[PDB]
Amino acid sequence: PNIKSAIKRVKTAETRNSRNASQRSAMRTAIKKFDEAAANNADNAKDLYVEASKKLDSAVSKGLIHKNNAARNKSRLAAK
Amino acid sequence: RNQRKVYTGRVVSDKMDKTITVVVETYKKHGLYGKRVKYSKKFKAHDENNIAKTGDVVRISETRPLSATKHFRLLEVVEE
Amino acid sequence: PTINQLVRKPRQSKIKKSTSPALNKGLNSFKRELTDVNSPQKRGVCTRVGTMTPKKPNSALRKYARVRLSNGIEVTAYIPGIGHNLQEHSVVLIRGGRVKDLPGVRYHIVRGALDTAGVENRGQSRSKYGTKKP
Amino acid sequence: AVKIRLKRIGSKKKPFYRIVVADSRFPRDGRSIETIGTYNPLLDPVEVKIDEEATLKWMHNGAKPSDTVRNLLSREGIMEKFHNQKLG
RNA sequence: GAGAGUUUGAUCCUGGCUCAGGACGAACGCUGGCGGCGUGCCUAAUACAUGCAAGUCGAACGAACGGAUGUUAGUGGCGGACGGGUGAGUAACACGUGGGCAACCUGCCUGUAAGUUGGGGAUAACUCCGGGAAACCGGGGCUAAUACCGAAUGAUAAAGUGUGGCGCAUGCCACGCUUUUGAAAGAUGGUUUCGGCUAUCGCUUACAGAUGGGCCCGCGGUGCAUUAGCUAGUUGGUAGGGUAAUGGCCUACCAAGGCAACGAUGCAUAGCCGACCUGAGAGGGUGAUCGGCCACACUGGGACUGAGACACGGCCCAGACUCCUACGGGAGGCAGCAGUAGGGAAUCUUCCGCAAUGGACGAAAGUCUGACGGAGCAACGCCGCGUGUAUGAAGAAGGUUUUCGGAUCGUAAAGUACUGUUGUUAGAGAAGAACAAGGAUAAGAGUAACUGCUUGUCCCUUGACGGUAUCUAACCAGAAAGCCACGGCUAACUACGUGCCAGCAGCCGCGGUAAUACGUAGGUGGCAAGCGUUGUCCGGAUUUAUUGGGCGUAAAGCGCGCGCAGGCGGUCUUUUAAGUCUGAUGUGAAAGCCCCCGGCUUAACCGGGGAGGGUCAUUGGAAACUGGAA
Ligand SMILES: [K+]
Ligand SMILES: [Mg+2]
Ligand SMILES: [Mg+2]
Ligand SMILES: [Mg+2]
Ligand SMILES: [Mg+2]
Ligand SMILES: [Mg+2]
Ligand SMILES: [Mg+2]
Ligand SMILES: [Mg+2]
Ligand SMILES: [Mg+2]
Repeated sequence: PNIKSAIKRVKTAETRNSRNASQRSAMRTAIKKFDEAAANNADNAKDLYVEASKKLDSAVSKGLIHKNNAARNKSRLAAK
Repeated sequence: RNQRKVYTGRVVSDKMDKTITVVVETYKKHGLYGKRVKYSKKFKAHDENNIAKTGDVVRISETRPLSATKHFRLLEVVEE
Repeated sequence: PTINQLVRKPRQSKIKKSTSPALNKGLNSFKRELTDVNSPQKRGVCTRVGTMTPKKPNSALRKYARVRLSNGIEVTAYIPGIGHNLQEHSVVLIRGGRVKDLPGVRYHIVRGALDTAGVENRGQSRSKYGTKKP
Repeated sequence: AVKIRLKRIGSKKKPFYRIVVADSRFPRDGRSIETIGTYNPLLDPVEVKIDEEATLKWMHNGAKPSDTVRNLLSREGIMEKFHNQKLG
């Protein structure tokens, strides 16, 4: 850039990207653990639902996801 | 409640799955030379059970979008 | 006609022709494509200069110049007034106006705008023919 | 934000002002939500016209004034009024 | 609702061509005094020399500077998505108007209800090392938070549910039980006793609202058929995932639909509207300036960040183009304001200030703002004012002309009297300014009370324009008029010179030795700080005729039929309400046209108020006519 503040927001945005990407990937590995375990119809899936819902609502509170998305994902998972 | 749009017309085809197409046929005034013109306009009606048939008089009403084209719904079958 | 006829086809007016087609066309070297723009006057470069025999009833010699305008169109322009400064490769400014005596001329040269030096010795209508006040 | 402010109108070296409801974002003389009064600083008593019931309403909805619009309201007795309606 | 000229020997019709009006973002020619209001790259969305256009917070944080205030380069927060530009693309839910979302979001603003509990780990800055001219890059070590990450307690978030009241199928609203999740932070300030308490600015959860957006829909607005077929996730369905949210949005499987002569598809063109110009009106053309919406920021694509972007002055990558280099390697996008080149018939100052209005940040002081206020230039336009006023003759000098007597320029001049709008000189010198902050205090809600908060009244305060407008005096007619035409159309005629030559001309047409038509002089007419020409738009043009034309001979009846589609359809009864007609409600923004008031020395201009405008929509009525039905 060429303005004093643009470079600042590039820094800030790369930082936030790293953070929120990590958090999303963790959320989605959780959700995939759940859906694979639920496809296999195992014992662990009822705790994995909870892990996924924890990470969904935590992501909501962190801002990286919207609450209707979190709600919908809890609904669809609960439907398994 | 606020109220939705309702129309009446005639059925032209049945090939589609759980739906029909309702053709509305109104006279209206040509903008410049004043004559009445047969204006026609077909819509896709949401037929929950493949009830109606070709040659059927029918009433429809609008709703949320249901396909690429549909925005309406079957309300009554006024006259076979 | 019937009203149904008039609805099946509405009316269609006449296609107007301009007195001055070449003033109503611009050019851009980039696209190399003419661009319709209404213009009052254009400047050009005199290809040729000469005299004409006009129509019946008349017989006097009429001064013209074949010009290449800014937009590339080649045009015959009457040189009104007594005497002129112009010759080959002379730059000229051009307004519209039809010489009724002369077949192939449709435009005039504005006298006094550019290398078209004003008329000599004129005292009346000086704003035409482009003489200053003395 | 939603703000109550002045819309500049009139001509050069002779301003006039409409008292307007608008977003912070919109332009100075751009669009508005509702205009509810007028203002003129030229005259020995500055000439204000305000509806005051819609104005109380926009304040209850949270449309805040500017500085000069606030003090026009206060010299019209509307900010006391609005405080009086905030008392309950 | 005005017409005139032009075809003929003449006439009537037909038919074209031109003209008399109005308007321009105008240009050009001649000329040129001023004031007010406005407008000013329409062309090359061509390229950019330079400068300034987005910063702010020290009451978030740590370091450094400093003789406690203050300053900073950094981390962090908010804003950068507004404001500003242009109209490239775009023939479509892009725009207008009117609805729908039971299918959707929304930081900052307001209010209501709860809560800011305890801990952890790093990371810049910094210091070193190496690189590199230097910036700036890496690697190691140290460090703070309103930066980050955990937990407990809390969901009107999910899941299991049951009751009440309901809608428009999908469904909605309210209530309650069970289970599972989801939060935070401090800073300043006072007081107290030291524990505490506590105002404000912040933070977190939920609810409402307002504001801002999103999706869908009816209808409406462009030419071409010397463009008739188009489509293949294309159309529907069952499952699934995805978005803030519905949906082929996407995926898999099934069927083979769907659109289209009511003009699909394709080509070229164009931002759309309010509105502007014209017109008796219907309509015609335009989409400058002003406002709204849309789209796009060298071209293309893509995401991150964030409430909000797929971002004018952000990122990445590809492409074009350019600049600096120490030649190792770096940087950039004026359609931001000025400005430069180029193009073009053509369009502004590389100006002042944030005093005002408005926005960003901040507790605020304040800072930032080429938004905006203003000033500059251009007779580009609209309005206004002048460039003297009076008096003054059978009538000067001079010019033109002379029927040589006169006639005219002409009361014009001269001469006399007078004035100072303007000019100049010297003096005075408003509005616009509100405030904010701060200092006082009077009342409140809330406090253990203080601090603080809200409100009332005073004080104080800061002007770029600008010593600009405005006003007073003094002096001077003194320094301030030009352009076009004069055969008809159409206002206004003579003389000379020329001799179908030179030249004129919007149409008809002038000029070949006696030219009101050419050139010049005088005089006249029309206008006047402008006049004229050119270019474009409407009208006149009933010359695309819905209003409002026609086809024997003038242009115009397919050479004639058979006939799909469409258009149109005998008489009567019942039925409806598709069209029609009608009452109510809602809206059609402001500005602009129109009417009524007011203010600028009037005017232009500006303000206030009203009215109008829709083949607008919903709801409720009539059945005469068209249409549907028996
Ligand atoms: K599709
Ligand atoms: Mg275009
Ligand atoms: Mg007419
Ligand atoms: Mg940006
Ligand atoms: Mg830029
Ligand atoms: Mg520029
Ligand atoms: Mg003669
Ligand atoms: Mg004939
Ligand atoms: Mg209006």
